[PDB]
Amino acid sequence: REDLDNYLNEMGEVTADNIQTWLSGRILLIENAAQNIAINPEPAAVASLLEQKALTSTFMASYLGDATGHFTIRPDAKMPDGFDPRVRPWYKGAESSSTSTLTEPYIDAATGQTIISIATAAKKAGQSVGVVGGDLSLQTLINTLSARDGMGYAFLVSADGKILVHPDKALVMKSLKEAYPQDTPRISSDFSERIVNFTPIKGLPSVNWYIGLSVDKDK
Ligand SMILES: CC(C)[C@H](N)C(=O)O
Ligand SMILES: [Cl-]
Ligand code: NA
Repeated sequence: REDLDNYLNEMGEVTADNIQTWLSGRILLIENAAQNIAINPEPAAVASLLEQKALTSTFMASYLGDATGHFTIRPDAKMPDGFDPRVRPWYKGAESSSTSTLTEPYIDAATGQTIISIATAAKKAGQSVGVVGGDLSLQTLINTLSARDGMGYAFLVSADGKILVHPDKALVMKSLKEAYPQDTPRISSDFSERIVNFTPIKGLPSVNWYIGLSVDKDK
């Protein structure tokens, strides 16, 4: 059973790695967008950047919000009345960070679907010209996880125990206590008890997140 715990520790690391790497490609595009927007933040120039295929193919949309509440999104969408970019999680998140950040799941203003955002402040000579973001669907994150690995299921949880991505969408943004109340596994311990183990995801900007592996205790 030390042998099981090896395998779960080592699958946990291969999944924590494959996912850190999948995200960091995405993070770099958003950072490049913010860097590019900062070159020339005229709205025509911003729009041209957010329209390019590397962005429109990678994300559901990408956008710029600023402190006077200017907003550009591609693909373009009618936003609900008294939408304000500055109250959105991606904005507040990037505004309270000196690097790029990832949101926890929230409700898209654009599609009304459950999404996460990668966001970063666009800075020209120290000064801020706004916050750039890119949206990934909860289903996209469920798919990437399911594609990227053993003998049970992988899920994504914050250090505070908030379930972020779970193939059981009913559990998304439940805590571990609220999701597993009978016997509540702690992220404090490498292993729990259906044996669940937590690997920290190494080298994400701003966030302390884990891969949970959940298995039926067998094979
Ligand atoms: C639409 C976009 C700006 C972002 N997903 C939001 O919900 O605020
Ligand atoms: Cl526009
Ligand atoms: Na590598």
